[PDB]
Amino acid sequence: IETVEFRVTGTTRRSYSDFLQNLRNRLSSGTSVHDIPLLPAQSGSQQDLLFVRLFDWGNRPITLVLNRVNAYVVAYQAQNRFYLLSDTPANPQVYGNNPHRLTFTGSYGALQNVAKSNRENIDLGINPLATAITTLHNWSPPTVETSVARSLIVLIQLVSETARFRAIEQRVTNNIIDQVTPIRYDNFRPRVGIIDLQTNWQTLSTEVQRAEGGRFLQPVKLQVSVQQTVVISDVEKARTFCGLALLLRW
Amino acid sequence: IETVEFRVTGTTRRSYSDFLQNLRNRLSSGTSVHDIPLLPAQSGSQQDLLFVRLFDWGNRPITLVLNRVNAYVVAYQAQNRFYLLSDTPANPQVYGNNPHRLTFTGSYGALQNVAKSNRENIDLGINPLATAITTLHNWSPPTVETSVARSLIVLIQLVSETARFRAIEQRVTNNIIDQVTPIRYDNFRPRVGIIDLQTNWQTLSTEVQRAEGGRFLQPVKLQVSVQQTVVISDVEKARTFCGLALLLRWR
Repeated sequence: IETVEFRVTGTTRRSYSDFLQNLRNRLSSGTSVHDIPLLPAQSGSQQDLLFVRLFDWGNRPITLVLNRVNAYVVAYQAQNRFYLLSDTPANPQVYGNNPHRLTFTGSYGALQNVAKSNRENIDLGINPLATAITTLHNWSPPTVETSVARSLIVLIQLVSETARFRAIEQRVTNNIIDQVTPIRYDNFRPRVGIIDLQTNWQTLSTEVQRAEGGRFLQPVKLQVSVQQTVVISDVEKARTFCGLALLLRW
Repeated sequence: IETVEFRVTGTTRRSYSDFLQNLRNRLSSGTSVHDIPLLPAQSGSQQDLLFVRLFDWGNRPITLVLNRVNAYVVAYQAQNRFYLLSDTPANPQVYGNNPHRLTFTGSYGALQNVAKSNRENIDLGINPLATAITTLHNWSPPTVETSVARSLIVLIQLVSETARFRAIEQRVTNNIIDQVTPIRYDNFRPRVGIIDLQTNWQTLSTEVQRAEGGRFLQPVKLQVSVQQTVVISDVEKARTFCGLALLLRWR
């Protein structure tokens, strides 16, 4: 299992983008379809994992565990214990003999319920990222899980979702104000567009792989406002407009 | 004149983005408004200018002259002669004694008329960028101006418009496929959305400067397609969604 590292200290637009590119490279199978990296196939019951070690402002680390098949978070390590989402397959070889099982899955529906907060109302940026790392670093049972789910909402979006979509990466990059010194870090919240993009990752991935002449057999509608939807009908649009950056293998 | 360079050979997402960021840093007045650089006020001096030297696949260069006030092209140099847009004031100290004046301005209306092509129908990417450089490198009057206007449409969008809008930069970097060997360079054509963004740069710039508690006095409607729209109502959305990256100083 490989490890990709990211440190909040000194973060620039460039350093965040370099992190995500390194992450995509190591998540990827090394083959590409329509110029977008293809994630590995799930092979039998074999677990194909990747570590992402993140350091907060005080140089305190946690380690996310990602499934390379879908680029998604399945567990994290904090202070020499692993914490698993409820649906994460057991792996004592990696997680130890007695990791802590959280009571929730990694779906946004579940995370938001446990966090008691919709992700439309959760700030995303480098400061939230650092806070999420610190919160996971310090949390231990028997404390209520609220802040764990909240922190994972932040982390999953700033690691997995930005790896999947350069359009989401760009929102982050647009808020790393590195043309000034000291660097300033602003926040945004995802709205209807980003949320619908996240939900459509599998659909978009499949359509790219099934495309004939680069054209989608089933064009994908994406919300741009509460009232309106645009249609993604080809690989060029998926790559250019959505910044689709990793493909879930179909 | 202060010069910022870019070469197509070996282009990666990182090298293109580094170029644009260095460009923004030199264009900027240094003043920051809601974490977006404010462009300078016009001084009437050479301090207002910036050179952008661009190299094609054979390292043949042309130098764009930008006005720092608006981050826009006013002239270019090719093979030791300057070429001025029709509205660009003469300046022997910068442009030499015998520059050639083109018959059109830099407005998209004028450029598209001369090019005989709307920019919705013009490929953008690293290969178009290289071709535009080569075309300007080799062109001289009295051949017709068609290809000069076409090439300027490409270069203005890939230098000025991407400097102004990180959302446009994103389109470009999403099409630099630098994780394969050899690096591949894909093309896109700007959507109704991209064109409307370009059209609204001054409006967005002004709304950012006049905003109260970050809220726009006049929300800005933008096309995302022919049939669909969004509304930008605050500075954070302008910075985050539009990637507004330089502000035209108001006003």
